[PDB]
Amino acid sequence: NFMLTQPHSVSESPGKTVTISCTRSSGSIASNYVQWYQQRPGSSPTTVIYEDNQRPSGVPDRFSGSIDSSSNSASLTISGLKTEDEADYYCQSYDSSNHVVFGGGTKLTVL
Repeated sequence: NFMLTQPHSVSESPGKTVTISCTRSSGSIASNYVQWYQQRPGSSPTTVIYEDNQRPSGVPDRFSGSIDSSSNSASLTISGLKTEDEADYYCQSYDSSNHVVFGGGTKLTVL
């Protein structure tokens, strides 16, 4: 069984840039696909990026999916932060051998 270590909780001022990092206890990221999810009370989970590339037209591209050839962890940049980005973050990963996992539970608060 693998794990997903990511920032516990953090808050940023509206208008700043936020970057989320998701690491697998396996050290495999630039090797496997990563996904970003958002969830908050009064709503339902909405995949904002898939294949750590896929950018839906619906959700603002304000999210950035990227990886390092290091293979240490996966790193996104989110530009244009606002009360809109306010919410919790969750990320899922999967290799070639299926086995889908979910984690990266972080509480983002926009001051």
